[PDB]
Amino acid sequence: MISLADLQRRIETGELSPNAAIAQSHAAIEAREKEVHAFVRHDKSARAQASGPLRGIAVGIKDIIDTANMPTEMGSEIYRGWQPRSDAPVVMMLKRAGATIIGKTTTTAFASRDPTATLNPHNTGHSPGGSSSGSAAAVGAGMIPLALGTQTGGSVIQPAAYCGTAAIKPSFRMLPTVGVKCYSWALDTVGLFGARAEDLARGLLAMTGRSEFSGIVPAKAPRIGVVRQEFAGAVEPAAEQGLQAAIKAAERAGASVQAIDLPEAVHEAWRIHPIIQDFEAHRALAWEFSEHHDEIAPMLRASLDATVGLTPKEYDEARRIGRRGRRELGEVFEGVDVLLTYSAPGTAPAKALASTGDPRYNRLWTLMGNPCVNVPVLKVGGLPIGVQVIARFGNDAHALATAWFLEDALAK
Amino acid sequence: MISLADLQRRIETGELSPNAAIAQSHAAIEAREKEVHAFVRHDKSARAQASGPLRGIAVGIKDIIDTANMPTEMGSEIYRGWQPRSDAPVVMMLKRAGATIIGKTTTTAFASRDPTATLNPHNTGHSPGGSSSGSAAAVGAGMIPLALGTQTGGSVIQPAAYCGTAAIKPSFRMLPTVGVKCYSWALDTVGLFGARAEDLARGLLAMTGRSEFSGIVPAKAPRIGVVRQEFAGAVEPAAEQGLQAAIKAAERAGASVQAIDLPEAVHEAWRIHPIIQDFEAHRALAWEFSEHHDEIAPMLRASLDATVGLTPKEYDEARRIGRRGRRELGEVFEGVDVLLTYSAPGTAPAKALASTGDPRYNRLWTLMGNPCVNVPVLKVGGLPIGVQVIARFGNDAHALATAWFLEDALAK
Repeated sequence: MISLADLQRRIETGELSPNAAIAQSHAAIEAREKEVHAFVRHDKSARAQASGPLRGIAVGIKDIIDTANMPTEMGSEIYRGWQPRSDAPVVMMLKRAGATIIGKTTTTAFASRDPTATLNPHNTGHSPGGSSSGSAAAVGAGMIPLALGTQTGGSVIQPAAYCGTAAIKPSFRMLPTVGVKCYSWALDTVGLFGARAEDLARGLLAMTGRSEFSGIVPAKAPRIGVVRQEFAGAVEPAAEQGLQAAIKAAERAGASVQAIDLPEAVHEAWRIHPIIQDFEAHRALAWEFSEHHDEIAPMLRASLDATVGLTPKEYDEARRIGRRGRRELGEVFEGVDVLLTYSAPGTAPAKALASTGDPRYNRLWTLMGNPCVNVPVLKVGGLPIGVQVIARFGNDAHALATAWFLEDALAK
Repeated sequence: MISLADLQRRIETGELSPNAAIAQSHAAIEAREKEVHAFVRHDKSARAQASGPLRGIAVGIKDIIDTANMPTEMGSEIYRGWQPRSDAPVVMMLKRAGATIIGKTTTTAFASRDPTATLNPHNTGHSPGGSSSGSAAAVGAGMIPLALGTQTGGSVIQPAAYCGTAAIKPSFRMLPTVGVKCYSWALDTVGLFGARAEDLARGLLAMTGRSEFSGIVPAKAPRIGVVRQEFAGAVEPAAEQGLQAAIKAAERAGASVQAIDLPEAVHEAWRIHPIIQDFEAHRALAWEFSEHHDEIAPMLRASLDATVGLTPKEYDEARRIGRRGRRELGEVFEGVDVLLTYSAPGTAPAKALASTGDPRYNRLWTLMGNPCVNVPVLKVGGLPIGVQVIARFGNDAHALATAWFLEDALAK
């Protein structure tokens, strides 16, 4: 994996040139695309920019995010050849900082469950996760130092964990979803994939200019609360293997680790996430569902079909529960600086299973809105396993800091 | 003006066929458009649907709202001939209910301050307000029974008042902003224009299927609190004349009216609205500002150029201020059912002034999120004057009921 912060430093000290950095990404892509299929399209003519903290940094954009110079096909035949007139605001944040939009990474149809052709970098016979399949896979394959994706269920954290890359889903609404194909406006949150927490941090700084992302250093003696999300069901062994490895490494590094059960109000929040997501999806994809029903990928078509009956009333009730959830979640953070849990059910599923993987350990947080970061921990049978670091809402900075700490802790 | 609730009833009993209803609108549009200039595009082939609560109901759509069968030019040369791929979700809500999208109404450039060529229905020498110029002018001229617009500052209520039509800016985020050109994602709220409060209710019921909009009837002896928003300065004579006429009609109708002072936190929220709005404006229009700066309409270009320096810091500070204002604003609604204030600074400005009007008496409420309803009161020199009925967040039904009440009261 290529490190964004690394490139920045080397480029900044004239040790490395922006054109060399971009040339390298093009090289890496060509080196593995016929193997990973992480790009819907690759702009080979992309060149480094002359100025900005991200000059010489190649970035892949999930194909549900608008680009003015490249098609944005939403991973659906319905939008084959579709060309947005403008770049999405998040894309402009990158371009303005000097970044190079090297290509559009694969996305499942409308960011749902229908698998793409992308394969896991660590094992061509396994899925790279979803829906940000291409972004995670591309970063995990060492093709690019940065990639943008989105999360509604767990499409940022989960795929990153499956591909063994660092990733973050900032606090809800921090990054605008303007020009980002909507699934659920109550949940949709843009995310970033990188090699390490530090890369994520620098990436966010360049995009937002928010001082909180400036000069972030590994956290010291973090106060951690471990939650195994019992309400989410039975976790796979490999996943628990990573969480224990992470807890152990953090304890050696000075972290205080105490297990804690999440309030009932939160369990309920996790339960009603589907209701909120699916009710809004029918509104958000009304044009597609009504005019191009049969053209909607199988899995997505099936879940929408199964939920055409959700009512505004039970939807309103779900949102009430959701709010109860946030209110009582904040209290849990009075005694701990962050929470540590699974980033996925286990190792990435074989491709033959025809599944991107169950986001049950990710969805609650997307609804609560807190910033989440995936920290690669270990590998089982060659497939990566990570843990998810979660901080108080609006505290992305500290989430990246502790994630960093965890990375260093794991490195012994 | 054309009443949606009336057509709906006559079509229901069979007295009027959907086809004849749409023929009515085409004719009404045909008879006044050449002088009002309210439509960017009039689809003369638009026909009625055979079913749905809105069958035979023609609706005008502000041109920053995506439509699949008609261009969406954002009131800007930059988007000349721009054709969205899909109908925006709010449009689909109308279509699915049986309504007919008869055309795209004029919108100022990217819904900002640069005037459109539309003229006030009551006096062609005056502005119809903005930025939803076309929707207001069209309904006010009796061309169509319903129209959609948007409000970031006061773009729904103010132009509604200027053109003497009923209108409602629903609770923030009730109606999705997907497919709606964004200005400020923390403010943008879709709104409706109609003959009376009741026509708004029927439209919302049909669009959302929410029970709170079903069976709405005029409120009885409503508890009203009058707020003159002193923080925004004194209003023009005509505006105060209408408010005084509304209070008297209300009292004489059985309502308890009391002058209320707004919590200081609220005054502050009004003060920082421009910071949240203008800061996000820069992220939401980044592509336009960077790639087509000179093509941006004069006024918008100047306001953008003047706010380039706004920082994430003062931005977050403004957001916090807005949240505290919302809290205390809710407190106010513990003794009163609705607030009664001004809809605009006075009568519509002369076109010669090249201004759509100052939204200072509207912006606060858009930031607070409360549902507001304009109620035409009287005219001065032939120019309409209205008042604004505001209920608590989530009490759209009550806002319409009280507005309906106030309408009867004014009709004595």
